[PDB]
Amino acid sequence: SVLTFQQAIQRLQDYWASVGCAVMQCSNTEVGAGTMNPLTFLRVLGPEPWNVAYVEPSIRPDDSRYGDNPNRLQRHTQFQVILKPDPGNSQDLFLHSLSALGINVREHDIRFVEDNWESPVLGAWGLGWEVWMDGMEITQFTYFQQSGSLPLLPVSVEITYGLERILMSLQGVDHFKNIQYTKGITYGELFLENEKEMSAYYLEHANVDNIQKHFDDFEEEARSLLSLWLPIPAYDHVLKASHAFNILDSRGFVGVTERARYFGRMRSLARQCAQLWVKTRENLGYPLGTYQEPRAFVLEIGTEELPPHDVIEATKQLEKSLIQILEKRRLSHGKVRSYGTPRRLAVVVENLNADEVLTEDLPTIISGISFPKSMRWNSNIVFSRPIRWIFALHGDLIVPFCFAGISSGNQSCGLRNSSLANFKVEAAELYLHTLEKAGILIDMQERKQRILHDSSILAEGVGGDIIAPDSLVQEVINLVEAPMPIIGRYDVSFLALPKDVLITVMQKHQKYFPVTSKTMGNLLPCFITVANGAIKEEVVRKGNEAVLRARYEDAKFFYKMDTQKKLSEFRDQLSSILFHERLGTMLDKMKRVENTVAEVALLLGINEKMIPAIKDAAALAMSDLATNIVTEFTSLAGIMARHYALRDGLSEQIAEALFEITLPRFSGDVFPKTDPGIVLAVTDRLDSLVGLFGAGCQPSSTNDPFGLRRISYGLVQILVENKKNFDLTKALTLVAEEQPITIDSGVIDEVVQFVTRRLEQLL
Amino acid sequence: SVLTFQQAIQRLQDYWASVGCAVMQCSNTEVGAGTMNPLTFLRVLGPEPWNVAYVEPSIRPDDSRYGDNPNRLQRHTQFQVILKPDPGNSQDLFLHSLSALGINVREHDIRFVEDNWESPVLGAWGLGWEVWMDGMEITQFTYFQQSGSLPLLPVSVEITYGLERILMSLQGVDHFKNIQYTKGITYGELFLENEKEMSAYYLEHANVDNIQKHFDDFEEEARSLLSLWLPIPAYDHVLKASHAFNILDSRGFVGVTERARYFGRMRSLARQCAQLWVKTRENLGYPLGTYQEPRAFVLEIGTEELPPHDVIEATKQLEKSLIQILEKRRLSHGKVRSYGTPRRLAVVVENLNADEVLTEDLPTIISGISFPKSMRWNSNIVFSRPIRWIFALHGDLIVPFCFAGISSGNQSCGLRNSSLANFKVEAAELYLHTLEKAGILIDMQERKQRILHDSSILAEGVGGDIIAPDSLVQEVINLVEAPMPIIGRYDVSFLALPKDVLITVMQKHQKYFPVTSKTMGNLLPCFITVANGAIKEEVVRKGNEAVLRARYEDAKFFYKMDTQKKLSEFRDQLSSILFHERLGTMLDKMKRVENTVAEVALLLGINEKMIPAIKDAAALAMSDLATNIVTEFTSLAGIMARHYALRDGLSEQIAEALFEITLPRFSGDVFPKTDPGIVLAVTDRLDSLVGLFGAGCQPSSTNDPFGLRRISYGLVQILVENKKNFDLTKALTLVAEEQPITIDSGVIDEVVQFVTRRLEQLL
Repeated sequence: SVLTFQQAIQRLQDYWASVGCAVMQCSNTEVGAGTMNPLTFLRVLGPEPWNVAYVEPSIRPDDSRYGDNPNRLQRHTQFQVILKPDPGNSQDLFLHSLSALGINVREHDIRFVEDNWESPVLGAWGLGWEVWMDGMEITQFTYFQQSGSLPLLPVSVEITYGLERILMSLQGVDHFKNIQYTKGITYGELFLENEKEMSAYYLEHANVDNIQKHFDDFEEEARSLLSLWLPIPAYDHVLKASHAFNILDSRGFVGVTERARYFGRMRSLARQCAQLWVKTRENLGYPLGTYQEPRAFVLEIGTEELPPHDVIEATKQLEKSLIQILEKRRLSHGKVRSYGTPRRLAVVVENLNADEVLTEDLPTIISGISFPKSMRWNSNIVFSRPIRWIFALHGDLIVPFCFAGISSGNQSCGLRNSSLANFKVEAAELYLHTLEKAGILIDMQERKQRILHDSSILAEGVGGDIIAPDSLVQEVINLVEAPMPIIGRYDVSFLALPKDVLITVMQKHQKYFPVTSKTMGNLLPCFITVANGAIKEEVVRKGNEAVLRARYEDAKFFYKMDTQKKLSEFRDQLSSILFHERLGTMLDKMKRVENTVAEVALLLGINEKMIPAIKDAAALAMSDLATNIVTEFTSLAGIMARHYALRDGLSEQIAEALFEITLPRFSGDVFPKTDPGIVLAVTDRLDSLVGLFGAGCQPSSTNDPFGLRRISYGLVQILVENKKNFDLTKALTLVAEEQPITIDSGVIDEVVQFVTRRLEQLL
Repeated sequence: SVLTFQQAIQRLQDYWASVGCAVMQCSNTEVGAGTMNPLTFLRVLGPEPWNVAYVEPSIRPDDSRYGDNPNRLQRHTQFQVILKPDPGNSQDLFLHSLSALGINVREHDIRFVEDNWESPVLGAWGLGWEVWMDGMEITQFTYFQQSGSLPLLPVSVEITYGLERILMSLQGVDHFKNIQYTKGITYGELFLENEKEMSAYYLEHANVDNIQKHFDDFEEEARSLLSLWLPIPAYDHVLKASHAFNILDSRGFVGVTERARYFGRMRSLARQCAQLWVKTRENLGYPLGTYQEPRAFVLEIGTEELPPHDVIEATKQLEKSLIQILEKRRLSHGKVRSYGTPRRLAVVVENLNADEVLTEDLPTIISGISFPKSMRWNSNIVFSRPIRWIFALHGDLIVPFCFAGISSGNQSCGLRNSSLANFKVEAAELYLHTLEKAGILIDMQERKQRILHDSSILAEGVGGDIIAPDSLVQEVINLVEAPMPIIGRYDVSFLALPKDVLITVMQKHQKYFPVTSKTMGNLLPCFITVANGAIKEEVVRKGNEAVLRARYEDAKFFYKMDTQKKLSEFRDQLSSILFHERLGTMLDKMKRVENTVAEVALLLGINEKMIPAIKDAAALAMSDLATNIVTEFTSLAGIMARHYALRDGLSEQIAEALFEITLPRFSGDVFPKTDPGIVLAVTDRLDSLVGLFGAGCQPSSTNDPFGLRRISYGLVQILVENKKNFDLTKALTLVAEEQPITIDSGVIDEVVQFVTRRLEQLL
């Protein structure tokens, strides 16, 4: 009836062998993830084609909880697939596999949420998605772009299934120890005792001296065999050294600075082995083979799923460039509009008065579109995601041209697994109407008004009101294309927590709509979740309820544990969070701030009687970034410290300053409003500017790296909005007096000029 | 069509999961065999039931040949099944699996040839069979009896499939590098390069200093964690240490004496871990559960396959005891006869004049039978193999009694997979007739005359004559129960080898009948193989031809390799063969013999002019036990040295002495005939007696575990048959004068008394 473990694994190998990939066996050495295997890191290099699929036990010493945490294990199992070169339809096959595994595709809600992979220690990165199945992550999907610092040619697709979580979803369990391996034996009886014993060894009694010795031994031997033109033993030695290093980390004996050195050593080793493998396969002549490659106008690019901000930017740029070139080509036109959704970027130009110029220039226009991150699937053409189809129609006549190996056509595609999986259009004026037939609104905004109206209806259904900040709403708008709101509830005991945990967990991670009582504003045990497509309601409700309860169970343990020590003690661990090498840790930054806050307050004309209180805040600034809460929930910075101090008994204004030391966290964020918070935020930003400008890597494409890009902007907005006079030069000098790095007058002048330029941008 | 690799593995896991065993995965640690896995060595202990099946890559550093030897690899793959407790029909399921794997059962010739397992370093042993499929070993089958020095209760069955050899049999290939993994990728392109690189590492450039270090580290850590009541990490550490030791051995740096010490350390470690695991599971309360348990007279015991000498001894003892107790019970009877075949021990008593005494005494009689080696399947009842059925019939009346959990009945069983797989008997006088209907003869002589007559017919068919020594004939007689001779041939180039290699390889290992030309006595390219049952002829002919060609290819390469360095150079490696700790190596024994042979010859009244020649033989005695020829072919001791000396140019008598230094090799073997050979054999046996009696390990239960008595009996037979006078005391004293171990007069007196007793037994 309901599935087990060994049935799932068997079905996966059968399916993936049936498509064309040869099933192999898991290596006899320990890895942290399947990508580390010598069947993947080595084999994706070179022109030889490569298809393979295998199971792998993944061992992570850092996750030991003695088997009490209901879903975290030190040993899990992954199923890994490598396709090369890109067959051209990997997403068809992945969902077709999910079909063959017993997961019902149309009935469940399948969501491809953006996620880029990265791994410096292998020197690899790629672009792809994380697959959610009704709330839970179940798979990772990726296109490799560079491995061992060598740009891969041709590109390969990597697909990774996580099985314990999948089975926890299908069988409806809440703890790993109840999953059934096979008839009459549950996961517990087989693996719980091994879990306990290995967790004890990983956490307490393992020997570190011998493991340092083994790191030395294996590094030496890897170099030795790399000199002798044998790459397989070299890479094997590398894997042994890496796993020993992880066990080294679990004990807590990894130095705060040592990790960079370890990372450098291991990465250089792996890259050398990759280079040698490539040369060696070159000497052999490549046995496996080689690679070889007026009427309305509607223009649509159809790719796979794009990130939201990419959807917005691409729509704007494409529309503007098309209008421009139409003007330069002296062709008259009517109104021009743009539309977009995660899988399509469309622009409609009405009453266009032409075929030859359109044919000769459309590839140029589409090539002209630029994104921050681009990738190749075949050939050297770049785009955000691989293009699959182009709907380029003038009236009833199709425009022929070539680009990205895809010919323009009259075909489109609708919702996944419906009757309108594909269709065609003969008349341009039917375009927006034909998509009306597929159940997808192609404009933006329509979706926003629909979502908000339906959410209001459903929430009023139980006498509550939704909370809808702008950013959450826009993200949800561009995460779907056919909304369907659903109401759910959860157990009431969780309402005992502080309000911040509840709302932040509901919003930041899962994208659900919290609802407060229409009267008295208290939290209601309700939430609204936006499904996409023709789902069956109770399945989605069950899944999402289970997920929410799991996440709130996590908090309700961490929270009690974090009630035992007083916030005063957590400050000690701020030495474990890195700011910059020359400036020290977060603890050093806080110690610098605490000895400079009083002068900043004096220069701001703040009342002196608040000086003893504000300094008391300075002793506990950011003392939450080392609590288990903000470790799991990043968005709760400061506010949780406010509540802790309230329980700890500190003044409310101390808590408000600890909170507003964060504001603004980003563009558009509300700005600090209490005077101690203003002083703390000013001091923090001044220390950041003085330290980073005095120590280096300052301007990086004006993007963000090291938080200098938008921190600078905030410094001023705070000063302007709060109507407080300030002396920039004196405060900068006073801060530099506290910086451990010597700061000359030239650095101060540069900072003054930079602040002046940023203010000029603001003013 | 014709099978591949992954199809075989997938089909095996499917079949064995369908029967009731849960399929698991290969640990990420390196083993030499699946029995070493912590899923088998640990899990067979205790009363908790256990069924499991998994694949495992087996890594043996000692087998590196750089991929040139057609069937030997450093890395192979085994499929392992563990059943516990004994389900009761493990032999049905194993053949039912070979059926599901695509091997045709009735058409091929399936043979269960005796082979006992042993593994001291784990402290385990068992009893079982090696499965031959038309000439080639393909599977091992075993009942465990004691693991980790703790007598198991209840007993478990272990089945081990070897897959590369199976696939080499089905596809019809001669080298591993052509087996097809999957469509369009052969085994070569995947694994040949890994083979070359790992073979280079295993043989030349690996570091031994670091591996000694790691042995020390892991032994220390295993002790450390054994003290702390965590057995899983302890056993894992043990496995790492053992594999490192094997890589240590491949380089050749294992001392001739050190291996015993390493063996002791590792065995003690494993036993301690097993004991701790047992106590730990005892503390838990056993979650998995607990174990809980006148008319003719024809008496047949039916077990599984028995070894030959066991068949003979059991027939004799059962017949004698039954007749005795019939006499003691004052019951009259006619003629009494015995019959036996590998699966049945039957005794027929004619015209027996009783049911109550037979019922009350038959279990006593059957229990009274003794064997050198016994085992249990359920309960503590012992027998050579587990009993399955007892055919105990008096006339038309069945005799009811209970023993070994099996009730007496009227049922029997015929040839495997025939129409008469089962039948029943109502009339006693039909017994030998009814088996006539099943094709099985039952006399132990009828079979001999049938085999010899048919062999003569077939060999005369091509104008040749068979070679039939007695021992080979009797072994073949009791290896089958329904003979069918088959003629085959082989390639003629192999006739260029010396005659000894050809005949010895054909006889000692495969049990085939060599045929010589009727004229001139030259070897003919023919042989006769005795198939059993209703086989299809050409299948068997193809299989056996391929096997013979493979073995002769191996023989010719080794022969060519050994025909370079002189028979004198090979003497240096005799330090690598161990005789006893206190007496030294084989080289030391040969040096002792060479300095005492002249005095032995003088005491025998041998002509002095032959003294220079005989001593020249003493310089090269057993110079073959270190040549690859006798390393692979044990039965060629001495004779190959004779041929080498002939090629080397030595006198024929020197070679004859080198040959007869071995005679007799066993009971019934011919005795040395030339005087130098007589002197050499006498000197060798005298040195053996003086060394072993002077150093220890007296005749153990009279079975000669190291030699001494069958050895001495050989000495006295040599002295008597050759009509040579001899002085035992003086020769013993002279030999003791050469032994590095101090030998007192008491030792000499004990040896003299022992020789006198053995002569008394002979005379």
